[PDB]
Amino acid sequence: KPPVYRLPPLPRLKVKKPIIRQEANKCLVLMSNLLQCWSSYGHMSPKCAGLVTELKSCTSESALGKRNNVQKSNINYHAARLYDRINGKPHD
Amino acid sequence: TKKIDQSLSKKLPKGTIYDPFDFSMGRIHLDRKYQANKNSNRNDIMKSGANPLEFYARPRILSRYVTSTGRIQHRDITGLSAKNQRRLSKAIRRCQAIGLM
Amino acid sequence: TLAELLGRSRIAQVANNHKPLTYTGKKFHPTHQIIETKPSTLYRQEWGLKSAIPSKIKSRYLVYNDLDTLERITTFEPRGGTQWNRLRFQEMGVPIVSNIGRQNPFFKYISRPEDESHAKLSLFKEMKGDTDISPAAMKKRLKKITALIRSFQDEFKEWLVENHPDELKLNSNKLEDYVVKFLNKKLETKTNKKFNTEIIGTGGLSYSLPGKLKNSPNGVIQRTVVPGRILNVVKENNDNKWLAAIGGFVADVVFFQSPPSSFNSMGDFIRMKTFLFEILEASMEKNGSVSMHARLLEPQ
Amino acid sequence: IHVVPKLPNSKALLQNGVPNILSSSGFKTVWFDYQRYLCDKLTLATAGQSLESYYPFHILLKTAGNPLQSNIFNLASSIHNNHLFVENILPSAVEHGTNSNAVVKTEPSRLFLSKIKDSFNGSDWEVVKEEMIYRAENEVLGQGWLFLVENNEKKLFILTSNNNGTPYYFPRNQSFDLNSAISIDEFATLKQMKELIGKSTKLNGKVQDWTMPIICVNLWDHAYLHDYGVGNRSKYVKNVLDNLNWSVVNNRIFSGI
Amino acid sequence: STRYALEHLKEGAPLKGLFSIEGLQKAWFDRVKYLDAKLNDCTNEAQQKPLETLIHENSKSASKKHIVNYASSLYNLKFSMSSLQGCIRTPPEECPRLGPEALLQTPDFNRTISNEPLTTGNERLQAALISSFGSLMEFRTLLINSNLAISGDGFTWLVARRQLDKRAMRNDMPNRDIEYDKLFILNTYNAGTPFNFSTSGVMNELNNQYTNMEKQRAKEAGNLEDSEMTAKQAKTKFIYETQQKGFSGKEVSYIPLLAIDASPKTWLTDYGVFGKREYLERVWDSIEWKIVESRLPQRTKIQ
Amino acid sequence: LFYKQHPWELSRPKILVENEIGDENYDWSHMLQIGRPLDGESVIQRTMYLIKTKQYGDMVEAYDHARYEFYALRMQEETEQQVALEEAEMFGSLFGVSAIEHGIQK
Repeated sequence: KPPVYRLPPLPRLKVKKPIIRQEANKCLVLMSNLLQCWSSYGHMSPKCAGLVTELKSCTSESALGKRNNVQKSNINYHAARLYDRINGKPHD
Repeated sequence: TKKIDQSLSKKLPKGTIYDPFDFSMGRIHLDRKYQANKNSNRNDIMKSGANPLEFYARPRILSRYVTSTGRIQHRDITGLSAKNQRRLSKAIRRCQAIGLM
Repeated sequence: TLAELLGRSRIAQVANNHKPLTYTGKKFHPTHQIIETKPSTLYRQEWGLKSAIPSKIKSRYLVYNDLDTLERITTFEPRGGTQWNRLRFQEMGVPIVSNIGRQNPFFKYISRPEDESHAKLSLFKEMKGDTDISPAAMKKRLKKITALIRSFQDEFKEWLVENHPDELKLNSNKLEDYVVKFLNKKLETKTNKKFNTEIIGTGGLSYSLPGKLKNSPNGVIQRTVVPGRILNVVKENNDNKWLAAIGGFVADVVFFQSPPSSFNSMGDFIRMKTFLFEILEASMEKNGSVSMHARLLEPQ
Repeated sequence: IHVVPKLPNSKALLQNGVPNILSSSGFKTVWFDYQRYLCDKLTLATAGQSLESYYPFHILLKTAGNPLQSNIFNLASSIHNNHLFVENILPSAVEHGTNSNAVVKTEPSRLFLSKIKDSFNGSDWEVVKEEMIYRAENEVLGQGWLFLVENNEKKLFILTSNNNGTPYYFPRNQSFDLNSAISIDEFATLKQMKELIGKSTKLNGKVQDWTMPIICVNLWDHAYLHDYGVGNRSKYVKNVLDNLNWSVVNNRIFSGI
Repeated sequence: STRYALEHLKEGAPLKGLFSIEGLQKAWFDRVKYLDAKLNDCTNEAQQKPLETLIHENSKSASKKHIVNYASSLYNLKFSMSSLQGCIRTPPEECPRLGPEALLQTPDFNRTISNEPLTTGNERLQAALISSFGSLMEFRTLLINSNLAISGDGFTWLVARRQLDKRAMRNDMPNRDIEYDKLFILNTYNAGTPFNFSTSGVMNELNNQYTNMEKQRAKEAGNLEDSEMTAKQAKTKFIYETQQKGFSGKEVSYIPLLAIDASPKTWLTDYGVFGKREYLERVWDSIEWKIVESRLPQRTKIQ
Repeated sequence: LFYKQHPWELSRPKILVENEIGDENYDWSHMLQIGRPLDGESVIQRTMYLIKTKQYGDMVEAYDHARYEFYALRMQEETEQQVALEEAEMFGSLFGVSAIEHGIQK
């Protein structure tokens, strides 16, 4: 009963901008917490000592840390590979 | 912290069978993706066989198929058959004209 | 002939099933038949289906709905995990018992009409057991039946004036009784839902008869100890019992007096630890679920 | 379907049994009846499953580690063991049915008698046979199997099993009867075995055992009762060990050529 | 040895319907003679104390096992043949021998019944069997199947749990202590006993000796215990105990009521390799339920 | 109908790979057959033989008769496996991982 919608024959099956999950930078979240810690307990307050120590280590060599999560989506490779098989087109 | 958000933990019902996969995050995501209001039919008067036009004087039932402002919901959302959607919309419009909805 | 052979083929033996392969509701029992392939056939992607299963599949168990589809693929899921739930139940050696003390469904007992005194309760269940019936097909149970019942009017207009004429001239309190019996007596010969689709007993989960003791090198086992997991750190809301995950089943765990202190400490990660439980009893409900009751055996 | 293997010189076996050990009726029970009984039960247990395409020896190894498949393991072990016993007590492995050969003088080989001396502190074969008869009478109260086995260290030693205990896989040798009382030394052996099985990293919890049988004697009632009677199983084991077919037993010892 | 003799077992006469003359000799006469000799060749008190005394006196000792193995094998065999009377079924020696086709026959133990206890007047035994096993078809199936499953030597026992797990003044009142909570079926193998009071805990006791001996050798070595040997031995000991406890206390005993022999010695001579189930069917039709009802303790009506 | 009444029979793996259909020599006077497993199909073929031999007239009666034969065979097998495990442990058999243990690890 759920209405199935069938597409006409198409020149391609492609996602214009495939969505990817970009994990947050660990150094930026540390900075966002330290900045908040100073907003409540005050700037240089002894309560944010650990945050300061962690932030320094995260950014010591690279201010954004070792970014090694770059990813690309494969939906368009599979979509183009499987479209002719799964589109349900009638025989020639 | 000894606390987890409910959205990050699955509560297995009592009397049900489970697999190790039911403790993974994939199960959480899979349950969200396939979360549809399929139990409405049993609680949906208009999907039971009644004629929606007999409820034109019962605004409480009709108010279940309109938005907060009174806009009739598209058939894509109500999930009714063409005939029931057609009859339900007439019932709501008649109810509005009588001064009840 | 080829048609005769096909009816007996192994594929014909699998009953038609279109239930969703990806179901996210409550699962109480298996819904699909597990298919198994041997290691030699798996090496050649042979499963006895219409088409070869993709080589990516390394499991030897799958469940399927359709041999072929308009998408030119097989609809299958490479899992066979309901068998391990059944075998883990067998290892717990807890026979399934009736909480209502009913006769064993797997024995051909000589039953009598003790419960047949509710003829008006179940004779009308045929028309009143229509919870999920169409608004017009259920209405076809009103005219179709009325004609069938109305065809026995002459038979009951003579039997009642020949076997209980006094009631016809005094009161209908007994006449209604003779009516309910009449139709049932004239319906037992008929075939209305002659095949009952309700689950029979355990449904095949266990064929173990209660009574046997488990001999062990350390003596006869008096209490069955099974590792498990506590799911929630707070008793089920509105219920005086927590929930445990024992052997692929969710049980209700009753504690001796107090809840171990690891609960508060662990919190919502309590499921990360394994506890020892004792399985008190196991019952079967009409929905086809198993009601397993456990007890959190704590080191003492 | 698992079928009973055809034995060499089967017409002679069905007429004169096995000379000096079993009669015609005694051999019909142990092999023609019991082997049929086992194979049929194995087929019923394994038909429709992957195990149907595997020989009994492979089945027992596959199922040795599965507690709830013990019934299949017992049947597979008994079938393999029974044909190991019937094979080394058989007049001649070669089929001299058309050659009418009546001269089969098989004697222990030099490699066998050299390993006996090495592993039994210089004891002779005759003395080892006496130890085997003694071990069977005192360690197997009921049904079981007597084996002379060789391990990975080239040492021949004596193993006894209760009911259907495989010699190949030590966790399932069933050499200790826990129905009766056990000494602290036997409990240590069991405790040590359990530790070895727990060191394995495999998800099937299986260990490596390279022990192989050399001689097999059936200690079940299906083999001796009819011809010897209750209480005379030591006279049966003596006759079996004295009339072994050494063409088969010698071939079971690895030479390396 | 008249000490091991039954009035229905007479040399030269067959137990009609179950054992022939040659089958009763081998099964009972020729078998008791061997066991008696072995028991007289291990202990000199064989002809002095009762068999059940030897079983419960020389138990839990590895040096006296042979005295208890033969002692408990002759006790089980007598207790099995005692409750047998015979049947009207054709003599076993006059019927054809079941062949391989027998393995394909469907057992009809869930549709029909025969020789029920109540039919002979033992009404208190039938009620107990129905209460504990649910029905007499369930009991017959669970009893014939449990014995048929036994591969080698063993016995299937109909036992009655003793509701005296207090251990205080135990075995001092032949009625207050002879009370049965519920009936059960138990399988014993080779020379195993159905009592479970003289054997329960053996492995736990030996397990605690092994750990202590290993712990004392570790102290000599000078080791700092272990991360999970104290938590593993503890769990092994905690499970060994919790699995042998009783409803109230840890004194769970059982009163033998019936015993069916599974050893091939009993049924191989007369029924053949394929006729164990035929043997067990004729055994059920040869049980004198009077002897069993007599052994039955009085119900513990604490309820 | 059979698998609606016995949902857990689905959990018993079935092999769809055929061996040789032409070799099947089955006498459906009895339910057990050499070469094939005991399963729901055993019940269906037994039911058809009963209706084919006219021992029973209604399909329901033949089906019920076959179902009880199936329960008896299923109960004898559940006991043979339980007892076999019990008997092995009593003779010193050791097992690395049980089914319950396997699930806990996963």
